[PDB]
Amino acid sequence: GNINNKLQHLNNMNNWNTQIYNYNKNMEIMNTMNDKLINKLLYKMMTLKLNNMNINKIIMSKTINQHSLNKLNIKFYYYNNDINNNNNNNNNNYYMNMMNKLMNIMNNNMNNNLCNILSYYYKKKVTIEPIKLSYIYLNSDIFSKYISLNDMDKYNNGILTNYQRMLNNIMPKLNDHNISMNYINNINNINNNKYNNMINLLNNNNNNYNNNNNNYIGNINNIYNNMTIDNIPMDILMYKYLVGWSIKFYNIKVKLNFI
Amino acid sequence: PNNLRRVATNYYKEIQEPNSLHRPCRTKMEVDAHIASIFLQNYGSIFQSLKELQKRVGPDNFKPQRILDVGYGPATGIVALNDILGPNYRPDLKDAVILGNAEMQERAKIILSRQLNEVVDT
Amino acid sequence: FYTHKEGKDLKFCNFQKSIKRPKFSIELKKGKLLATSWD
Amino acid sequence: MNVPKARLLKVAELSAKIFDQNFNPSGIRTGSKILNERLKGPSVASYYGNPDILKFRHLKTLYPDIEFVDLEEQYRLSMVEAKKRRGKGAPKKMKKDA
Amino acid sequence: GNFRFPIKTKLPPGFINARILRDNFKRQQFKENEILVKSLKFIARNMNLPTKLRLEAQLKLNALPNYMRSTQIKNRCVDSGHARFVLSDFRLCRYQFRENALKGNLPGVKKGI
Amino acid sequence: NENLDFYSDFILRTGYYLGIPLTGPKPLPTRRERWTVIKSPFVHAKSKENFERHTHKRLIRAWDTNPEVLQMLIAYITKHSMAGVGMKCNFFQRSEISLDLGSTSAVGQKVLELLDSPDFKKHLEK
Amino acid sequence: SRSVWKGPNIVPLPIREAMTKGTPIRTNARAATILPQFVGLKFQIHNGKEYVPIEISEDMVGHKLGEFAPTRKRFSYTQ
RNA sequence: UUACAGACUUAAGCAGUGGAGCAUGUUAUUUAAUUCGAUAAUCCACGACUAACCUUACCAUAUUUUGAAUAUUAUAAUAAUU
RNA sequence: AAACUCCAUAUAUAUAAUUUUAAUUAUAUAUAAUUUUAUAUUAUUUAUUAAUAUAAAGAAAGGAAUUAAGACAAUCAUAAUGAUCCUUAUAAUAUGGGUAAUAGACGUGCUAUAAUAAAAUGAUAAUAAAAUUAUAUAAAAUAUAUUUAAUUAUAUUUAAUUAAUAAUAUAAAACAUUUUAAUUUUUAAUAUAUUUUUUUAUUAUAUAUUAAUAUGAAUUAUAAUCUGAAAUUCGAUUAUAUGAAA
Ligand SMILES: [K+]
Ligand SMILES: [K+]
Ligand SMILES: [K+]
Ligand SMILES: [K+]
Ligand SMILES: [K+]
Ligand SMILES: [K+]
Ligand SMILES: [Mg+2]
Ligand SMILES: [Mg+2]
Ligand SMILES: [Mg+2]
Ligand SMILES: [Mg+2]
Ligand SMILES: [Mg+2]
Ligand SMILES: [Mg+2]
Ligand SMILES: [Mg+2]
Ligand SMILES: [Mg+2]
Ligand SMILES: [Mg+2]
Ligand SMILES: [Mg+2]
Repeated sequence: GNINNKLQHLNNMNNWNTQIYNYNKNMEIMNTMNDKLINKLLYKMMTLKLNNMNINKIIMSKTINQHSLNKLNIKFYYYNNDINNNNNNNNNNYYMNMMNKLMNIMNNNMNNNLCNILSYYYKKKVTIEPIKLSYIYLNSDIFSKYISLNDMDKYNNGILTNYQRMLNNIMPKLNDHNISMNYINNINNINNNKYNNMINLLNNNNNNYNNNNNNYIGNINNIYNNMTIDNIPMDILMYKYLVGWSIKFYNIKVKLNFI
Repeated sequence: PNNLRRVATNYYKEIQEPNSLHRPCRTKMEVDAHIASIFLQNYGSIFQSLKELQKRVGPDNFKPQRILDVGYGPATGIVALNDILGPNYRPDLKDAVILGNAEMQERAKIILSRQLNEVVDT
Repeated sequence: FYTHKEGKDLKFCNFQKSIKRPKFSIELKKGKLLATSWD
Repeated sequence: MNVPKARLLKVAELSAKIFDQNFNPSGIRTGSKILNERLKGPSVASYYGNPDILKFRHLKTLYPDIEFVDLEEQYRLSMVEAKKRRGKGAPKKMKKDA
Repeated sequence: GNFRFPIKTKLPPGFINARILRDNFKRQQFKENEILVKSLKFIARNMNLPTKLRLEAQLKLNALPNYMRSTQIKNRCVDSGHARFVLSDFRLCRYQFRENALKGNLPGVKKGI
Repeated sequence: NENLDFYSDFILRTGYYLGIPLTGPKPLPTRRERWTVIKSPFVHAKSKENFERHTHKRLIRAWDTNPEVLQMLIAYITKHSMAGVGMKCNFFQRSEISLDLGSTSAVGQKVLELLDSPDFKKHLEK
Repeated sequence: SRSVWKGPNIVPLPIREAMTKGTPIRTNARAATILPQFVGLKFQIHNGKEYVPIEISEDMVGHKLGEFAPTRKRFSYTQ
């Protein structure tokens, strides 16, 4: 149920940053080494400068290297605080900020896209999917990098009484028990809606000999009546609410508990 | 063994305290416990410090004829001196002020009767 | 000062020398009292 | 075992001929093993990875429009200037000509 | 301008130190001369050839530089450079293996039961 | 196992529409690799962390199919492969005993070159 | 012990000059096998620090130069 | 300063081991080097996932000098741009 | 923290055209226990109770990981940051040597000091598990040591397999038979037997000896082999000889 549904558990393949299996072990070692090196290279491409006093630091998570039989997809989460033009105007619709220029060389640039260069390094098709996170406390890796690299002036002379206060009012204190029990009630309701659907579809009769071998209950519509994409998916999704967080201060040691 | 070992352990336990200090022996068992566990490192401390005197003053310029040794032990200073200055050394005066239990003096006779610098003159 | 938590860097002037162990010293330091660790 | 050795040797020789195998009835050391061992050079020479990786120094010409900053390099250069100001700089290196 | 090794070689892409550079140089030159060394070894060990040719091959083999010797290649940690306790399944030392393993960097490695 | 089983199920669906009788996925024995990492104490305390890697295996067999259709199956499932899954394919082609038109090593070449060089010819002279 | 069928451990050495001039042969090839030709010639064999002078006799053929140039000093205790 | 309980440990019981040769680590000593590994008095400085070369960190001799990096400024050889 | 969770175990379903065969299996999913009930006895806070035993049901009996603080240790040759010092040298390369030296001492192992225990032999081949093999695992056969053969070691050759397929690899102890110094407790020559692989009788079968043998395998001589470009300092194996301590 929890591990038999894609929306209720994290696939164990996601526990590893390099998702690969090659019969040729040497090629697997090489691909693993190539993923660490490219990850380091990408970390060096996140710091950009427009002018001497305009340095935009994009905070990037570690890369997720999905190695399939035909291609390699490099997925990473990034956070960027747009401080140069944070207005209510539409001036950003007439120029490409530095972060858009950086993201457009990953795949869009027709002559020197990073994917084609990497496609020769790996000898396979390569795609890069940057995914933008709007808050810095949605990814443990991004959160640690921000503090470590950007909040130094706040904890270099002790943790400021305001800095700590901000790190304690990030999220409203949700009641985990009530949220946990609401989730369990929704699952019971969905489970009891399907059992009722089948019980009714059986009691209504939707070869007596064949009525002892086959298990086909009837039309798919009736079995899944009132179970649609508009009500089932979002209610069963796990790890949807931040309910705990411990930061430590050099070496930043952030831990987030998403339930 | 076990009996003497315990008395030796007690003194060792006392001196373990930070910035602790030595003290005179109290009983006869402590005299033996000191001559077995504390005399050795005291003999070496006096041996490496009198050889420093003999070299930094001059091997010829170091021949004291009146010696006084004071410590919580069986004339350890005299025992060290008799070794550093050879078996033919016979200074005029050698007074050892053993500041502890009276048994230590009897043990000192035993130790110093095994050095040829200290034998009755005929 | 040394015994305090901040005197653990203080350096005092001591000298170390190596001396053999006689038989009586070896014999004495045998057992659960003198030869066994205490921590 | 009762099969005459001459007969079993004729079968071995003919069999070796059909299967393109080396027939050495005497047993003299021929070195054929050396000629058949696989070459391990390519695997050994790739131990440390592919040397033709994109490097930060190549980014200033691949993407002239974008100005990248190397924080590790930048940190080092600031530490060099700091030591020069404290008088703890590096001695001028002797020239071989001298 | 003054490369430390007789022949020009490309640098490894990752962590670099003097020992890694020396080992990497030996690895590249072993590959360039592997066939040559096998051919001389064959001539020197083929009893069908005259002793003079066999001894000539052995002399040529003894005159090759040390960087062409297969037995001088040493597996080192590709992340730290250490040469002890190096696992060949990952080319990492036991300490770097544990750190990478716990970070999820090794493709299928999990903590044992 | 999760992607392995899901992808295996997809292959069976692809084959059915292609007209390929398929059997499986048959689970093969899982391989376990193990590594022990002694920690800093090595004092016989909790001084040896253990690690392991499990290779999950599945076998899908194809029967009574023409080579062209079999190649279409492999091409399609290759195009839509999942992350972290490897695939080995053994093809079996029944043929006739006698066919039409059918179905030098580097070291040896260098040896001949070396034995012709003057440093070797100067001795082979008889 | 090198297999006899492989032959001697032959190393490049300047033997012609030592046979036409009588000069000593200074060498670090301690593994070299003393061939029967060497008999009578004078060798200076490295021991790690110095070059030990040694003349080869007929009872030294087959051995190796390193065997006659000891590399360590005899042990002694401060009794 | 009182009392209580529980510890960890203790000894008890059982089954192995305690000297010999060799293997291996340490110490001391030696050595051109025997790479490195310990000093506030009980005891106690231990790296077996492989030291012939390599490893290597030590010794002797010889040899190299912007060296493996990044940048600056020149010079060229080369390809594009213009 | 515990619960929970996973592993193990029992069971169910699914998968395998049961020649990749181990279906007595493989691995996905699910279930099960932190067991349950009656009865008698002894205690109790005596009740809707614990400790006990008795009976009944059950395959059910074992593990794993897990909080934050506080006080303290390690150079991590297992990663850093600064300061500090070297910059023709405290950086770099090559050849050789050393890390393997040897008075004493200590730790940890190995093999032994013989009969509730060592050595041989056991082919329609007694009986495992877990691993490994593209920087390979190497079958059978033949040749030599070497003898009918086997065994062991190496060479020649390189079958199959890059693997639930072939190979490393016929597990070993066990068990049976034979043998075994000390041991005159033996062996041999005659005779003898209703113990016959054996009994008995008479003769010889050494003395030495608190002791080291047909126990033990250190040390050492000689010859050959394996890896490697190279085995001298300083590697591994085999044969003949040597046979220390205990
Ligand atoms: K050697
Ligand atoms: K079967
Ligand atoms: K060495
Ligand atoms: K025995
Ligand atoms: K077996
Ligand atoms: K040797
Ligand atoms: Mg090696
Ligand atoms: Mg060395
Ligand atoms: Mg060297
Ligand atoms: Mg050592
Ligand atoms: Mg069998
Ligand atoms: Mg065979
Ligand atoms: Mg058998
Ligand atoms: Mg047996
Ligand atoms: Mg004896
Ligand atoms: Mg024997």
